[PDB]
Amino acid sequence: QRQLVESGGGLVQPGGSLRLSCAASGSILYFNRMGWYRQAPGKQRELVAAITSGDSTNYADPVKGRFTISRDNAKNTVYLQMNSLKPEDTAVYYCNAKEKGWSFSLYDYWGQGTPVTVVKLVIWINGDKGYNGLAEVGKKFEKDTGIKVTVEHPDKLEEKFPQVAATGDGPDIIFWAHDRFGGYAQSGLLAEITPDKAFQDKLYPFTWDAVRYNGKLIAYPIAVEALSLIYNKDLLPNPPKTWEEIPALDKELKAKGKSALMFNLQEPYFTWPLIAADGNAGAKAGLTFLVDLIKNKHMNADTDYSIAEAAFNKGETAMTINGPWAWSNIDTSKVNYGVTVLPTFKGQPSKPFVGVLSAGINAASPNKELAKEFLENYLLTDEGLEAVNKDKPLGAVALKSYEEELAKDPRIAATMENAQKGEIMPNIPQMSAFWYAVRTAVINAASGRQTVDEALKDAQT
Ligand SMILES: OC[C@H]1O[C@H](O[C@H]2[C@H](O)[C@@H](O)[C@@H](O)O[C@@H]2CO)[C@H](O)[C@@H](O)[C@@H]1O
Repeated sequence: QRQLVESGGGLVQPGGSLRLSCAASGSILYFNRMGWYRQAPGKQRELVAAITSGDSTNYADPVKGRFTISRDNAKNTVYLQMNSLKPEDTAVYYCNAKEKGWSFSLYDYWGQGTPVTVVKLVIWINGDKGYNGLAEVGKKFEKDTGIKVTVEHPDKLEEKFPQVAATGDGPDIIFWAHDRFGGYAQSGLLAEITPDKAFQDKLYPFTWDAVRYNGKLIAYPIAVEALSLIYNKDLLPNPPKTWEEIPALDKELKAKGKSALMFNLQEPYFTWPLIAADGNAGAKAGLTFLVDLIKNKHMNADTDYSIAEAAFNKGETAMTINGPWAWSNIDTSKVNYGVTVLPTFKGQPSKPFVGVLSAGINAASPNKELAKEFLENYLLTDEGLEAVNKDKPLGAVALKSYEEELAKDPRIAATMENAQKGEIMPNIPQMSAFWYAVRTAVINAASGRQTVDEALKDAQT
């Protein structure tokens, strides 16, 4: 009897190649047609290619241009060279031979089947974090397993993720502070995390609470973040302990062609500490001072992340407000910088919002157990968090083993000093609408459209 035996089925990266071969126990000269069919999980039989005894090859539109069907009558084998592979190609590939016997009737022959998996582990993390370091962890993952790990940093990913992941494929894992994850959890865009006790015990029990929505773990905690006052020790050795003495320092510094403080005023995360310093009366008091700085021409109206970072790094401003991640770019510049407590306002301290960088698995991903492996056994490790921290600092990492190395850093001490004066963000689904209401309120008052009293009116609604 005639029997078809397929081979060449394995895992590859999108763009890579695979050569399937289907050998028979008889002469291919007797077969009229030979061809390859594919069946993905829970789908119908799909013909990809075929070759007739008359040497004419036909293909399907998806594989056309990428796959070629070859035949070797010596080796009694038909071949499918698959090049420039994609995740859509993934399926169990089957070989097929049709034989017209001496009489009118024919004989269809089939084989065992060969599995072909085109897998890619794609990660979404903000461009202000250590993505090159996260890629080095990803490169160590592909060495030990064989799965490609591409790291992406698209703009507005906090609001691009729920639109793309809901409809399209999106990423396998999403990295963002824990506050945005309650909205993703309510919407049903995140798979429930089920980590073993041994792994759970490696991180601080307080970090696991931040990534918990309605008694379910929705992400893996990476590190604790908190804004701090970064200052040039050469332009300013004894920096301000209070916000109210900055205008005086700016008058002193503008005479020498320098600014006192430049920080991102567009994003409300950076203005919120001053706004929530006293408290309402505390928000009105806090925002009026911020408006007075711009009204007195001390701070520019459209001060964004790029022109504030560049200004501090160039040595044009004496101070700036930024997180752990920002230190690597200052180290690169020739600036003798210092990280310290945020200035006090009306005697009380500025209360920043404490974020917990967390990795959540996308609910609409087929690579859930592969991402768990990556997050647990490779990223959340002493070696994995080191590779990320040396690119761009993570902040006070959630990993228990790092406690001594974090306690040796003068800047992590200033970050924890500000984190204690601040408070952790509630993960609730309303955070998105809240953050939008504060973002608009600050921009309107900064530019000069709405009054400080009318800003809190529209924001409280
Ligand atoms: O600005 C509002 C924005 O603030 C926080 O985002 C931070 C993020 O947590 C940090 O890790 C860093 O990337 O900067 C972001 C601000 O530029 C909140 O997490 C986010 O919800 C909110 O939109």
